[PDB]
Amino acid sequence: AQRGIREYDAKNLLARYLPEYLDDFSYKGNLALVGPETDIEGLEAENPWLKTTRLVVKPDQLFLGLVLLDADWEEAKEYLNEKMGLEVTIGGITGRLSYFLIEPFTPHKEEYYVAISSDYEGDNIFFSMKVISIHVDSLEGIDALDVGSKLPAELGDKRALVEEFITALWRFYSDTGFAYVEINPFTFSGRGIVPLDMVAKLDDAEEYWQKKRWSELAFPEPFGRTPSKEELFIKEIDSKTGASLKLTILNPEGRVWTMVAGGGASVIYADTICDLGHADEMANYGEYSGDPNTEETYHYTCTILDLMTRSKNPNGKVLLIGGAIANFTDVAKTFKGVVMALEEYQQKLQEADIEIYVRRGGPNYEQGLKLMRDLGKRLGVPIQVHGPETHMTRIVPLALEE
Amino acid sequence: KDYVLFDINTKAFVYGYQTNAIQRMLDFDYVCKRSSPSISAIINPSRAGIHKAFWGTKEIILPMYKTIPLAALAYPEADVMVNFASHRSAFETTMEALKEDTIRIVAVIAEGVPERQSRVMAATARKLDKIVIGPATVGGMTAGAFRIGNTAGTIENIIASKLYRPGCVGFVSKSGGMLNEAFNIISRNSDGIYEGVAIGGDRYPGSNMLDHILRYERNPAIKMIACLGELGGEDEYMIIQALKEKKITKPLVAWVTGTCSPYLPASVQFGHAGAKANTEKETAQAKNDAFRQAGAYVPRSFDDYGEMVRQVYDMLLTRGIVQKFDEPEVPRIPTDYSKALATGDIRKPTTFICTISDDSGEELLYAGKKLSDVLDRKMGIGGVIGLLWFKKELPEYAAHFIELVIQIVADHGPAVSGAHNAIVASCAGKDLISSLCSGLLTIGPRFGGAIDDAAREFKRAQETGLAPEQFVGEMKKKGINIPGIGHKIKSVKNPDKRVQLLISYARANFPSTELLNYALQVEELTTAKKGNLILNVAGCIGILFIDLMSSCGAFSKEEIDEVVRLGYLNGLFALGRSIGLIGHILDQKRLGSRLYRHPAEDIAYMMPSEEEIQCK
Amino acid sequence: GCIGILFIDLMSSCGAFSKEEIDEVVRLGYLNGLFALGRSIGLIGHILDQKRLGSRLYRHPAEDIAYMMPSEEEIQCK
Amino acid sequence: DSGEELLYAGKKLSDVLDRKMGIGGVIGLLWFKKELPEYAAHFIELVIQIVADHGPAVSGAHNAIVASCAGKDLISSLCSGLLTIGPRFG
Amino acid sequence: DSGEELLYAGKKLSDVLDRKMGIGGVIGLLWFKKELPEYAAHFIELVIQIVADHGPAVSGAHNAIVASCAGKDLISSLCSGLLTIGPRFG
Amino acid sequence: GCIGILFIDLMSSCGAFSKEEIDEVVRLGYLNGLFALGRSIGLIGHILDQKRLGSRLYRHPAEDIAYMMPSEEEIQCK
Ligand SMILES: CC(C)(COP(=O)(O)OP(=O)(O)OC[C@H]1O[C@@H](n2cnc3c(N)ncnc32)[C@H](O)[C@@H]1OP(=O)(O)O)[C@@H](O)C(=O)NCCC(=O)NCCSC(=O)C[C@@](O)(CC(=O)O)C(=O)O
Ligand SMILES: [Mg+2]
Repeated sequence: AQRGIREYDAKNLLARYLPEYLDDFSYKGNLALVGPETDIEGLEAENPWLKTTRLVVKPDQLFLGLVLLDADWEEAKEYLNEKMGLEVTIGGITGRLSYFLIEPFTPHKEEYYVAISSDYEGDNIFFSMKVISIHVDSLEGIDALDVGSKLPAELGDKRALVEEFITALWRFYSDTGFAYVEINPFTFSGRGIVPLDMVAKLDDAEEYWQKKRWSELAFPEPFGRTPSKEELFIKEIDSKTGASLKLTILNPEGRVWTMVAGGGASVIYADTICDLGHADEMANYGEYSGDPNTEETYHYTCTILDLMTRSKNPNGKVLLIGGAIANFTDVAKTFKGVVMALEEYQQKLQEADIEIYVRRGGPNYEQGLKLMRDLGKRLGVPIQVHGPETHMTRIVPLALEE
Repeated sequence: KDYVLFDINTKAFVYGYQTNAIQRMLDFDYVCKRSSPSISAIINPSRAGIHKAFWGTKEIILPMYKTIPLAALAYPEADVMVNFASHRSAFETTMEALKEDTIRIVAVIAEGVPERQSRVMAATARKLDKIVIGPATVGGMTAGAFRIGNTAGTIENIIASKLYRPGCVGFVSKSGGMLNEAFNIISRNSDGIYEGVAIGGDRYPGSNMLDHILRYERNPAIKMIACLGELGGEDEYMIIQALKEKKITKPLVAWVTGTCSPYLPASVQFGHAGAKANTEKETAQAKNDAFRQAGAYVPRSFDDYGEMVRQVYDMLLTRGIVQKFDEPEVPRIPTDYSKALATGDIRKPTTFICTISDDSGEELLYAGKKLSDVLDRKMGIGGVIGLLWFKKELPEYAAHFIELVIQIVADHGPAVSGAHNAIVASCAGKDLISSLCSGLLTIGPRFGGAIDDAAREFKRAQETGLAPEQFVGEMKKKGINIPGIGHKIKSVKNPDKRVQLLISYARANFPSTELLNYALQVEELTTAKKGNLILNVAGCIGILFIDLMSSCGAFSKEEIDEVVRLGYLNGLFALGRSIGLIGHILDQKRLGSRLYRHPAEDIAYMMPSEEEIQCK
Repeated sequence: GCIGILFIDLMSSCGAFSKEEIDEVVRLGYLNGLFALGRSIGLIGHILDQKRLGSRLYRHPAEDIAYMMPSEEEIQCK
Repeated sequence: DSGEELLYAGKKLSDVLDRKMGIGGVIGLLWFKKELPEYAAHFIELVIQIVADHGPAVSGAHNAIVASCAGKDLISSLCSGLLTIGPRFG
Repeated sequence: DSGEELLYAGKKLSDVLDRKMGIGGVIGLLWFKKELPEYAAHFIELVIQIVADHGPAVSGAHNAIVASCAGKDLISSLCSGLLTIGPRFG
Repeated sequence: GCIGILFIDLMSSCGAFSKEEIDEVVRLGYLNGLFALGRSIGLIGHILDQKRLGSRLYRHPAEDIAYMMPSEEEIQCK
C-alpha cells in the first residue's frame, strides 16, 4: 500500500540521501518537528539555528491560512502555543492540530513544480514554472534520456541546474522506495536548490529493502483519526506471516461487524451492507487470507469480539463471518481459531445480544461448518451457518433485513 | 497458438517445496485424464533429491533441483513456473526464470512485492513476449487442461464446479478467492469457464486484465468474456477503451467492486495493495458507468452477476453462437486417509499399547503422573524408576533403595568384562555410544546379569521349603552354579563392603528380610567349602529386592511373581554400571590411549593337525 | 540443546572447572552420556512393558513401504 | 577396586554414601573427577529425570520395543535402542 | 519380499541362483543395485575370505571372546566385537 | 587401505559406475561394510572356540593396570 509521510520526514530523507546523486549539498537538514508531548527547550538545545534564523511554521498532518511565514523564534512559539490542540475541519473531517514543522524561511522569487509518479510502463516526471511530462522506462532508466530538452520559455541560466536536480530526484525516488513525490514549490539559493513544500508517499512493501534509509521515520495516521492499539496489534500479527490479517475500525459504536476472508470478498460484503443503507452501522473493514494458522485467526477473532463487546446496543449487534470458496485457506484450522475465541467471549456475546452469521467454502469446509453448528447449539447465541450452496453475500440481507 | 496460455501438454516447475500445491496439481491432472503429470520438477533451493506424491492411488517420484537453470536444462519441455518464493525472493527468482529461454509463463504467488519490482517484471515479460501472472495471486486455470498451484481448491470443488471440462466463458479477475467463487457462479449460469485467471490485487501487476481478455477474443473456443474488477488504479479503463475501439466483439460481462467507498472515509485502504481510489476515475462508480457506456453487460450489483452471465449465455445458445454439449463422465479420486479419519468416516486399530508414559499431550506423563508433579514432589530418580518400570508411586525408602543400588554398582574398576570391553572400544577410537554398548553386551549370567536368577532360585528354594543345605546340595547335583554366589576377587579374606552397605540399609528400613536371612545361611555353607563362594553384590541386590517387594505393601504375590518371571532386576545393574562404563570410556579419551591389541604371549595358539581337519 | 548449553553455563560458573577443563569436556564429548544414561530408564521400562503385555513379534506393514525396484536396464549398466 | 574398599576418584564408597553425594555426586566423581557443589550434582539428577522417557515413538524406544516384541532379552533390547542415539535423536 | 518370489534389486532369487551370481553377485545387487561383472563379484568374495579372521588379539575378536567367556549368547558377543570397528581397527 | 584403494580402481575401471556413482559410494561409506561382514566370520568362530574350550569368565589382571587416583585437593577445585 502507498503510505503518506510527514513533510519533516520527506525533507529529512532528501537532505540525507539526495547529496549522493547530486553534487549540490546546498540544502541542509534544518528541520524541527513539534508534537503534543514535545519539550520546547529540548528541541531548542537540539537545534541552535532556531534562535538565529527567520522561520516558517506550518501543520504537518498530511494536508490555507495556516502557514506562518518569516518569523522570530519567539513569534514561532506564539503560533505553536495558540494552534496546538486546535479543533479544525479539513475536507469535512473534524480533528485537532498536533504536529507542526519548523524550518528556515527562504526568501524567494521563482516557484517551480516537480512531481514523480508511476504508470504501468515506468515513472513520469512532471515539471512546470503549462506542465511537461517526461517518461522514464522501467528497464532503460534515466541515463537513456536527455532531460535537457525541457522548458525553453524562461529557463536558461538554471536550465542545467533543474535538469541535474530532477535527474537526482528520480534516482532518489527509485532507490528509496517512493510511490509519489511532489515538491510544489522548489526555489534557488544562489546556485543551490531549496524545496519549499513536500508531499510524499512510500510503497510500504519496500520496507525489507529500506531498513537503513527509512530508519528515522514512521508512518503517521491520517488527519482526524487517532492511533488504535487493536489495529496496530493486527498489523503486528500480519508482519510476521506470509498470510494476510488486516483491520480498520470505521465506527466503534457500529452494529455490523465483519470477519470476511479475502481482499476481494471483503470489499463485496462492504458493498452489500452499503447497498442496503447500513454504511453508518458498518463498524469496520477487515480481511484475513493466505491460509493463516489457528492461533493467528484466534487473535484476530478475539480483537473483533473485544471491540464489539465494549458498548451495549439496543437492537443487538451482528457478526458476519463470510468469504468466498477458498482455494487453499484451511476452513477447519481457521474456524477452529474463530470457535476458540467465540467460546471465550460466551458471556459477553449473550449480554451484548450478538447474532452470528456464517457463509464459507474451501478446503475442509464441511469440518469447519460442523464446528460452528456444534458451537451454536451450546454457546447460547444464534449462529446461522451456510456453505457454498448459499450465495456468497446472502447472509448480509438475512442479518440486516430478516 | 499465441492466445493459448496452458493446454493439456503444458509442463511446469514448482518453485518452492509446497507439497499440498504439488498434490493439488497432480490430482487435477489425474481427474482431467492427463497421460502424465503437469509437473516436470520441483525447485527446492535448500535441497536436491526426490519427492514422493500420488497419481490417483499410485505413488510416483518427482525430481527436485536446487536451482532454476539446473531444472530447465534437465526438463526443457517445461515452459511454466509456479513461483511460491516469499516476497523477499519473488523478484530475483521470477527474473531468473524469465531469463531462461525455455520458460514462457511465471505465476508469482507472493503478497508484499514492491511496486517497482512488479513494474520491472511486467516490462521484462512484455519485452521477451512472456507472461507474468501476479504477484499476489492464486494463479488461474484452463478447465480440463492445467491448474496453477492451489487454484480452484479441493477436488470436490473442482467436480462441483465442473472444472475438469472446458466451457465457453473466458474469465479474469483481480481477486484470487473471488476467482474460485466466480468459477462456481459461472458453472451454475452457463456451460462453465474455458479459462480463468486472477491477475492479483497489486496496483502494478505482471499482466493486466486486458492482456488475458485479448487472448479470449482470439480463441475460437471462447464465445463469452466475463470479468470482475475493483476500485483503485486504471486497469479497467484499458478494457473500456478496447471495447470502444471494437477490439472486443464477444459479449463481455463486467463488474467493478468497491461501490462502498464513497459512503466510507477517503483514507480507507482496502485489502488488496491497489484497492484505494486516489482519484474519482479510480472509483467503482466511474468504472461501472464507463463500462455500461462502452457496451458491456454490467449488473445492478455483485448479487446479479450470475444472472447477467445466464442472460448472456442463454442469448448465445438461442442464436446458435454457442452449442450445447453432452456432459462428460464425472471423474473420481480416492479421499486422503487423514481427511476420512478426521471426519470420523474411518477407524484404524493401533498395533502397540503403551502403559508407562505418554508424550502426546500438553505435558509428558510417567505412568499417568505429570512430569511437573514428579519433580514438585521430589520423587527423585528412584521414584521415576518406580513409575516407569513398576507403574507404582513407591514409598520413599523403596525409591531410596533403588538409588542406593545405582550408586553402589556404578563402578567396580576397569578390569571387569563390561568396563574392559568399553575401554578396548574407546582405545580403538570408538564414539561413546558404541563403546558403551560394547561393554553393556557382556552383562549376563557370569558378569552382572545374575540378579534375576539369584532372585528366582533363592525365592524358589525358600518357598518350596528347601533347607539351605538341601538347596546347596540340589544345585551341586544338577551341575548348576548358585546364581548370586561366588566372586573373582571378593571372598571371606577380602569381604565385599558393598554387600554390607546394602544389608545395613535393608535391616534399618525394610519391615522384613526373611529371604536375606535364608541367603546368609546358604553363604555360611558355601564359604565353608571355598572362601570365594560369598553372597556377591548381584545375589545381594536380587534377594533384597524380593524382601523389599514382599514387605513394602505395594505389591501383591502375583505382581512379585511377574517381576521375578520377567526379569526386571538386571536392568538395575545395566543402568548403574553404565555410569562407570561411560567414565572409563572418557578416561581413555582424556589419557589419549592408543589402540589395544591383546599380547601374543597371553595366547596359546594350538592349531589342529592336517589329519584332524580332514576327517572327525 | 538446552542440556548442552546449560551444562556449559554450569561448568563456566560453578568455580570447579578451568577454561582448559571446559574446553576438554566440549572437545571429548561427555554430555551425550547424560542422555544415554537417563533415556536407558525409559528404554528398560518400554522393554518390560512389552513383556508384561505379552506382545507379539512386530513386522512393519507392507502398506507403509513403497517398493521401487530398479529396472533390468538400470542394474546392467550405470 | 583393588584395595580393602572401592574408591570413586580416590574417595571411599563409604564416604560417598555417608556424605549423601547421591547419583549426581557419583557422576561428578566418575566422569569429571570432581566433588561438585551440591546444586551442580542436583542439576545432573534433574536432567536424568527429565530425559528418562519421552514416549514409545522415538527411535531408541521404538527399536528397544521391536527387539522386546521379537522375544529378545533386556540387555540386547536396550542396546538395540541405545544404538540409535546420535546426531538426530538424543 | 511382498510378491510370489523374493526379489534382490528386481531380480528373482531363482534367477540369481540359476545364474550362479554367488555371494559377491548378491552383494552387487543388494548394496550397489548392479549386476556386476564376474571378476568384480569374485573380488568381493576374495576380500571376505582375506579379512575373515586375523587372530584373537585384535580389538573386535578380543571383545567377542571376553563376552563369550562371560557366558553371553552368540549375537550379543558378535555385536560386542563388531562395535570396536572404527577409525583405528577395521 | 589396500581394500579401499583397490575398490576405487575396480569401480573406476569396470564400466558399471559413473563418476557420480563412485563419488556417492565414497561419500556415503559402503566399504567398511565389507570388513564388518568378512570379520563376522572370524568373530563367530572365536565365540564358538571359547564355548568349545569351556573358557571361564575373564577379568583383566590388576598387574596390567596402573591405578592413579587424583588427590583430595585435585577433586575439590580445578
Ligand atoms: C563369579 C564367578 C563367575 C566366578 O567364576 P570363576 O571363573 O572364578 O569360577 P568357576 O570356574 O565357575 O569355578 C570355581 C569353583 O567354585 C565353584 N563355584 C564357583 N561359583 C559357584 C557358584 N555360584 N555356585 C556353586 N559353586 C560355584 C565351581 O563349581 C568350581 O569348583 P569345583 O567344581 O569344586 O572345581 C562364579 O562364581 C559364578 O558364575 N557365579 C554365579 C554368577 C554370579 O553370581 N555372578 C555375579 C558376580 S558379581 C558381578 O558380576 C559384579 C561385579 O562384582 C563383578 C566383579 O567385580 O568381578 C562388579 O560389580 O563388576
Ligand atoms: Mg488474500
